[PDB]
Amino acid sequence: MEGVYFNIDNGFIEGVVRGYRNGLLSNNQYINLTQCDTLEDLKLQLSSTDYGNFLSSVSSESLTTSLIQEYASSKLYHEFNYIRDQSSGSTRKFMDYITYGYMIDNVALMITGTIHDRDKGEILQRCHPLGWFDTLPTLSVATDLESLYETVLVDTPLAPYFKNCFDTAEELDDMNIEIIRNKLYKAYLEDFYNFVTEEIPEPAKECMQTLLGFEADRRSINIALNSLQSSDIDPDLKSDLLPNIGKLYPLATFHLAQAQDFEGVRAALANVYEYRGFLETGNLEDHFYQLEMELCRDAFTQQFAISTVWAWMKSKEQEVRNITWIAECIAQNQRERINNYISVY
Amino acid sequence: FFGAIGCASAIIFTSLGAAYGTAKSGVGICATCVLRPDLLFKNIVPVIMAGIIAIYGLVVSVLVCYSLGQKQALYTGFIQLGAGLSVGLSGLAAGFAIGIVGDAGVRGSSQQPRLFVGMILILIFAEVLGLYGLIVALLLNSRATQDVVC
Amino acid sequence: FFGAIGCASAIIFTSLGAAYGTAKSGVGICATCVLRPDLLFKNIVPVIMAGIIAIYGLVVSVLVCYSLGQKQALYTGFIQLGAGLSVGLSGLAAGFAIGIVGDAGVRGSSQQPRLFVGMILILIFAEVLGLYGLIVALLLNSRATQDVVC
Amino acid sequence: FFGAIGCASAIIFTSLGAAYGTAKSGVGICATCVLRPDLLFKNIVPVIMAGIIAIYGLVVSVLVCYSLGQKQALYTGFIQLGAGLSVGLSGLAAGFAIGIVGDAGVRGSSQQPRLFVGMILILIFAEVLGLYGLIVALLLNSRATQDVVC
Amino acid sequence: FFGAIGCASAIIFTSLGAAYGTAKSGVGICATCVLRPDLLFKNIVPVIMAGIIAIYGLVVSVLVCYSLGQKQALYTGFIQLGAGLSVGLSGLAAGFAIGIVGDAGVRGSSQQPRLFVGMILILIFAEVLGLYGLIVALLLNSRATQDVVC
Amino acid sequence: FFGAIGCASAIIFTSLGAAYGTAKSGVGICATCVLRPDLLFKNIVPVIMAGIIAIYGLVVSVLVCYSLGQKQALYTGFIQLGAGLSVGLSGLAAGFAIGIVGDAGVRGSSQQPRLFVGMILILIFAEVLGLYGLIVALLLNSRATQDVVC
Amino acid sequence: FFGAIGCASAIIFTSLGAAYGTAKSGVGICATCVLRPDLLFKNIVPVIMAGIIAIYGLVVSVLVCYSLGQKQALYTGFIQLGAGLSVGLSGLAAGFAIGIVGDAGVRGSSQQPRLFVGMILILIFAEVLGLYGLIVALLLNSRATQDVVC
Amino acid sequence: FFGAIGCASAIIFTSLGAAYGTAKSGVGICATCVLRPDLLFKNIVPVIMAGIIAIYGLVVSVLVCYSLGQKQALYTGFIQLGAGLSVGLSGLAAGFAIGIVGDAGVRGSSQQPRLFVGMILILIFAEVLGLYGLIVALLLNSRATQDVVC
Amino acid sequence: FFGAIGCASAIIFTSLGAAYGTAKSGVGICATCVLRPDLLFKNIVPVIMAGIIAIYGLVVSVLVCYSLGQKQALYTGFIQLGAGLSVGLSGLAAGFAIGIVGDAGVRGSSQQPRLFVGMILILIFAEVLGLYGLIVALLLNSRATQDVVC
Amino acid sequence: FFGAIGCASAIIFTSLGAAYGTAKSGVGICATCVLRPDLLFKNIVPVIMAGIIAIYGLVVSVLVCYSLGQKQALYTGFIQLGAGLSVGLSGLAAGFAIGIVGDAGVRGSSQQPRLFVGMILILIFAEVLGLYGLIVALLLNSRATQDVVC
Amino acid sequence: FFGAIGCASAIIFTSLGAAYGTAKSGVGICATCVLRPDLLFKNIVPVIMAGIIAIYGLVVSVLVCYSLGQKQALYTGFIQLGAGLSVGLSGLAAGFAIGIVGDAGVRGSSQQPRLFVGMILILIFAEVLGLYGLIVALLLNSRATQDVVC
Repeated sequence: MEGVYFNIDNGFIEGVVRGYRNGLLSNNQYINLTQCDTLEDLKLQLSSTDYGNFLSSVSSESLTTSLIQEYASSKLYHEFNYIRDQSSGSTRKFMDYITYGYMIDNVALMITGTIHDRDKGEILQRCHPLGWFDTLPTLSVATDLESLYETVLVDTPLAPYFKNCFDTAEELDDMNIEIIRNKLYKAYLEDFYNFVTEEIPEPAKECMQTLLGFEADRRSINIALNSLQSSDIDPDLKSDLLPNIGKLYPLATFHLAQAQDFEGVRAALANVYEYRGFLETGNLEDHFYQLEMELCRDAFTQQFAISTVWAWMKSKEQEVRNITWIAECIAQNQRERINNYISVY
Repeated sequence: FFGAIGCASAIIFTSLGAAYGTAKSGVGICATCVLRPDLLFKNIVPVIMAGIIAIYGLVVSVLVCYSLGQKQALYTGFIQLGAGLSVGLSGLAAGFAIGIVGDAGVRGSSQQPRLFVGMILILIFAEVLGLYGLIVALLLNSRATQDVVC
Repeated sequence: FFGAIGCASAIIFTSLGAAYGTAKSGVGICATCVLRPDLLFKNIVPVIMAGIIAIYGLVVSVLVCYSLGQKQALYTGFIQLGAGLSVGLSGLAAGFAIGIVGDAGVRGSSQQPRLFVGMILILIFAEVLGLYGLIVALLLNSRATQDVVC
Repeated sequence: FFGAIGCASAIIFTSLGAAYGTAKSGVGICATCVLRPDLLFKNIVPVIMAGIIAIYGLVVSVLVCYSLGQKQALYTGFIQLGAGLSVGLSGLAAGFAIGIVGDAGVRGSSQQPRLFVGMILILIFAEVLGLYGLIVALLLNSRATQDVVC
Repeated sequence: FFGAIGCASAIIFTSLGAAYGTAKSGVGICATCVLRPDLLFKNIVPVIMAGIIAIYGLVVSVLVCYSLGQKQALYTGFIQLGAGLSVGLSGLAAGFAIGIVGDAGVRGSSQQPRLFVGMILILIFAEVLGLYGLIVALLLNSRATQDVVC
Repeated sequence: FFGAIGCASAIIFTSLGAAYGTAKSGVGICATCVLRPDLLFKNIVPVIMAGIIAIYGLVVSVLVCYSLGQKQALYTGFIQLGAGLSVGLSGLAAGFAIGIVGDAGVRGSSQQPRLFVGMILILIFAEVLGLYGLIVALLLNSRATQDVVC
Repeated sequence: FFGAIGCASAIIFTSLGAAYGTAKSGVGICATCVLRPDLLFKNIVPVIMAGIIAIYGLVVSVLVCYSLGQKQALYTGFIQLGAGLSVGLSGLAAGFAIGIVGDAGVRGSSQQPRLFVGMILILIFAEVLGLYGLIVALLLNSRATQDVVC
Repeated sequence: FFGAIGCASAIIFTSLGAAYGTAKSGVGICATCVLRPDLLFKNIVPVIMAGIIAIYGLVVSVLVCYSLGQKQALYTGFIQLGAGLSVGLSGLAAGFAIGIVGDAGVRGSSQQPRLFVGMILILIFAEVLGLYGLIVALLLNSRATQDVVC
Repeated sequence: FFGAIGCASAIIFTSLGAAYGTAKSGVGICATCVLRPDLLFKNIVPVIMAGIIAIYGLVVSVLVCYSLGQKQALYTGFIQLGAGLSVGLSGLAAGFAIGIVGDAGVRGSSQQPRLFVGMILILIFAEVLGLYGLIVALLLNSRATQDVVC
Repeated sequence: FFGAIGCASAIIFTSLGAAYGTAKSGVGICATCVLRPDLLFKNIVPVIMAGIIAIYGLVVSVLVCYSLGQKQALYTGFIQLGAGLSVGLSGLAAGFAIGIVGDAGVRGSSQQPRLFVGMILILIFAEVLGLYGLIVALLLNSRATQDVVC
Repeated sequence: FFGAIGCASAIIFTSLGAAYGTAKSGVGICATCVLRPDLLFKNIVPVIMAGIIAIYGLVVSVLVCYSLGQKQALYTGFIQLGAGLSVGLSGLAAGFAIGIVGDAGVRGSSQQPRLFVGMILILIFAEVLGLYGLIVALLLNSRATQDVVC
């Protein structure tokens, strides 16, 4: 049941998201765009959408690397940064937390990056609550954990980073890129779960519930596949073990994650999942995308729901990437490797 | 009296219902109309489905006024009360269900022009409760006030 | 006094139940129509199932009316009241159960059309409950009428 | 006496509903006005819809006031009280429905100017409640009242 | 009297118990069935355990109806009260239990087919409470029917 | 004496109303202020909208005080009571509505300081609800007059 | 009267205790059972403990029932009341604990055969509560009718 | 009496208003003070305003103490009581407004210290509520005075 | 009379406290057994700690059982009540503290078997609470008792 | 009577206020000692601010004792009751404010101990809420005693 | 007799307090001991600090018990009741503060173990909150004691 509540606040966040979804690239468009190889045709399809605004500005029949990145950055400012500020209540909060959770991977990478020494300025696009002009640099200069805690308290509302810092004190996060990121993701998915649990009584989660679990299963099998034949430390959570309702089990994920080859698991898991277990790294990669792409669209059937807006954000990240992938091939007159091969969005 | 509470019950519960129903459905239509401005007319039958329920309920309420006195027998009251309840909460419940289905169905409409009529079918079933409650309630009320022998 | 409350329990709870049923079921059909737009025909057969509960609740009520007076009796009062309850809360519970399973079951419909009857085997378990209430309500009425005398 | 409280409760709820709607609708307009201020004129119509119910509320209130009695009984009390509920709650639920449609409808306007009229039509479904509610209360009040000790 | 309310109590509590059972289980079964169509028959066999609860309740209820007095005081009232309660609480409690186990138990069905008889064993233990209630209620009934007597 | 409680009612509900508004608007002025301190003038206009509600209530309240006698009839109490109620809770509902529209519009100011005028017009529409409650309380007091309502 | 509530107490509360104990342990048992189809016997032991609680309850119920009556003394009434409660809530609380530890204990059977005995020992400690209640209930039974309802 | 409960009421609600005010702003202040070290002076002025409201609050209490007789009328009681509520709760709402606005202003302070006068100007607007209640409380207190025994 | 409720309060809360304790502690032990499978003999002592309160509780209960009359007084009566209170809810406070502590302390044991005695030592600090409650009941109970008719 | 309850209300609210204060601050302090283990001497002082609120609490309580009437009248009780309330809740609300500001202030000490002195002032400004209520409380108590059993 | 309920309360609420203090403390300590096991000795003094609360409560009870008799007149009872509450609820509230700081300071110990004493001192400050309450109960009790009207 949803729409069994009257909300001043939910009404604003839901309409503004619907307003964007109108001009937004449909499933049919993406299907048309792969077929293309004509420079002019790619422009036309896109001119007409939310992304089309930026395309019009500088008119380029062959789209280079830079143009694509600039258009996506522009597009995340109107759609995500802005929206939060004219939104209020529990609905603005839910948007802040999803944006901040994405920020925790980006900012974590910037901090870790200082330790390695690296060049900074503009950092590649993600959905972040405030740009790289506000929050991310202020967090970045503190590499000292003690000062991290203090810097999060200045941010009103609080970031997740405050908990993440508590943890890295007691050394449950260790060092090295791969292990940290696996723990940051484990927390990320854990926060999704706590929110649904509080949120559910007035806007139910049906479509969202199925998508959140299928997303979780995919993320974890993917992390495991990555650390299969590359080295894996067995007592660490580099297997991405996290609660589940029984769709993916801790045992079956652990078997895959270690270096012993455990391709079988994927096949047994699938009965309606796209990924079915293959010997081709590339074919696995294709399937992952299509699965996670489905059920977001289904979520749109619901409305007046926390379910709708969540599924939409996660679809947007997958569309910005599709645009990039297709656009570049057509530019230098080649066809797509991953996108031409996938056919279900 | 008790008959005045009957009047109250009928006009409150069926509006409160209808209002949700129309709201819910409405919001879903607002999405659909910008995507294809052709499905506008098809959209109009879900939202208004909850709209005919209301106009029924209101008719029972009007009835009850005419049936009202200033002070009347206990027996005349309690049937009057229980009648008004009936159309009021069946109105309330029907009005709610139809809106929830309705909203989700207008998106169904958006991808499937052809199946507008199928979304409609679901709605029409929830209406039997509202329509049956109107009937019963109208007959009860009229018979009720006769000042004993209700 | 107790006759009106007999009425209230029955006419609310069984409408709400049914209403709930249509709602959840509806939600499922509207989701499914975008993947498979030719499963309407099989889907509708769950939808109509929840609708006959209200019509029962209302017949029970109209009887409870005839069985009240104004002299009163605790003993007679209590049977009209106790009669309403039975159908209202069975109706309400059959209805809640049936829409949850229904909802989940149009997904079932989407992937595995051929075993659609299996969803139905599960649904028909909730409707037993409405019979159980109906049966007892009817009998309770036959005692109940005496015109509130001990 | 008990009539005055009627006047009071009535004009409050309908204001509450209408206030809510006016807010809801306003927040949506204020975002759109810094994104396209060319729709001010069209926008003004949804926000204002809410509150025209409230001018019916004032009319009923004044009439009842003029007809007040010094001392009242319970039975008579209940109708004048109850009348205030009628308008107040039809108001309360209508005002709420409208403001949700109202905010959602500014997006509709924004992409499709021409189908402004299709938004307006959803809103008019809720004005029915307001009128009929007002009508009904007027009658309940008139009967109870006969001036100076009702 | 309190005997008629004995009935009333039985049909509210035990309907709700079974409802919950079917609903919970429903959702687990529907899900699994799309991953594998062949566990239908296995999966249903839990669901039917909570469905026959209501039917033992129906036997107690019908029995009390025919045995209901034409004048009843405290001695009848209360022992009929207690009997109703008895089927009421076992139906309530067991129904609840069956649906949670049943639900988790489809996960059992799916991965291992032949440990279907093990799922049964768990389910059979909630059924103990169903018996216990129906027995007490019958013993209560028999003593109960005496009429009048304070 | 119930006039005292009348004064009392008005001062709680409206004060609450204003606080909510004031709170919301001010947080938006502070945000805007970091950017532009030349928009000082424009920002003051949204916040001041809430405070003026209470000044209509002050008039009503002071009126009631002076009208208090230690000879007041029950009917005299109720008029003052019903009047106080009207502005308190109208005050509640207007104040709240201005705070939502007010906050958002200060952010509108921030983005487009030329459209400060658009926000004004939006706000004045929530003010109307506040007037229609004030109006009836003033009128009621003033008409009732039994030697200046003692 | 209080006799009637006396029987009622004993049979209600103990059955919840039991019902819950069975459900909760069930979820754990189903889960383990598929990964190890050799540990069926071990898995069985937590669940069947909570079945035995009900049966002690059931003995007090039947005992108390013979001594049931409204035509009997206050001494009989009150003695039945304290007796019911005593086994009723101690039983509930033994089921609750048996059922949580029961779930929790499933990991201990599976990984560590040898320290399966620690789980069992924890359960055994939770059965004292039933005994503690039962013992008391009996003595009370003995005052109503000599030598524990001879 | 009811005068004493009036005393309580004033000083307790206004203390809560300021409490929350003082708190809210305090947290913001502490933050701003360890990153800037010349805005302490500015800071001091928002907090101290919510300390002065309570002093007005204290006055009404004292006034009511003196009007409290020995075995007064309820009629007398209600005027003293009603007066207390009025400063307390206006105080309470005035307090919410000062901290919420205040807090946001310390961040405002940090980037723009010259628009100090601007932050003040918002805070002043909340003082209206306090005036509105305090004035009325005074008139009520004075009149309520009627010595011992009424 | 009032004696039956003393008997009850006692046996109900002490049972529920001891359960909570035992349950919570159990969960911990079960995790600890698969974490380090030689801490068995250490584990066992926390769980059984809760439930030894019941044995002093049994004493007061058996006294109160024999002391029930046909009727009691109010003044005498309430000493029986108040005595039951003391043991039960104290037992509850002791059990709750021990079971949370219990669970936490087995984690201590798990990683460091050297601080095993220190874990125990915490439990006994919360056990003294339970001791005092028995004492205080005992003084009351002694005076209240006087077999039939108190 | 209600006077003994006076002693009670005061001692309880103000305890609660001061616990809050200590609780919250305390967690801050404990954070600060590992950042800075040398500014503890300063940190300790915020705690005592909230601790002095109770020492004021006790004087009222003691006061009420001494003034207790012989049997007390209904009016004598309420003055005393009301005084307990005045101080307790003004202490609670002041007490709440001191812990929250206190917390933010202790981390305040830790980073910059030079502007810890700004923090001290804000903390003192919450102590005045408690004082005005303590003043009032005196007055109510003093009134009770004059013309014994007032 | 109502005095029994003052005795009952004192020992309940205070014991609950001590319990709450131990529950919270326990979980913090057990964690600290696995991180650092050489801090055991220090850790153990804070927990046992809560439960010295229990000892003041027990004295209050014991005194009243012996002075109680079997028949009290009303007024002596109510003074005793109110004595019991004062310590009871201050105790409970003192337990909350003692436990929260308790937890936080053992984790602080782990990272820096030099201001372990400063942690402890905060907890000692919170013991005053019980003292002032405990104190009044003695005074109250001595005067109240006479039995059968003062």
